[PDB]
Amino acid sequence: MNKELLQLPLFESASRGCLRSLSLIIKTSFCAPGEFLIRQGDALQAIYFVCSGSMEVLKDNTVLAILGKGDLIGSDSLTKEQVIKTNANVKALTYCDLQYISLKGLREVLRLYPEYAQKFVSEIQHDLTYNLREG
Repeated sequence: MNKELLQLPLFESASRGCLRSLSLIIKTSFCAPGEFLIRQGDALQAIYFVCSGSMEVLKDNTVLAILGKGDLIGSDSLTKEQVIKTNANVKALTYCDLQYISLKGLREVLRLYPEYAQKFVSEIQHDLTYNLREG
């Protein structure tokens, strides 16, 4: 009993073959305490998942987003696939490990898996923790 990998049901619910697909384009992102991950207007191409630690986006003198372990970063509507840029600033409060991948990378691999893939864009909401919108 513990934090299962199904944080991303797309692959965890796929044959290791898909995970091998994602792995073909798997990306790893890490943040440190007070570490700045994004700066207002940054380009959003990948989505990240936090497994442990603490992070938040700072804007308007206040944290525009407050998330912790298991949280998710990125806007929803992965089916609309559009240009999105974080208008706020991202700063990891406490050392946290984050896993991310290029939306193009995940969809290609999943492309190999059309049923689970087409479902991925819609299945994401099952994990969507924090929706980051542009501007």
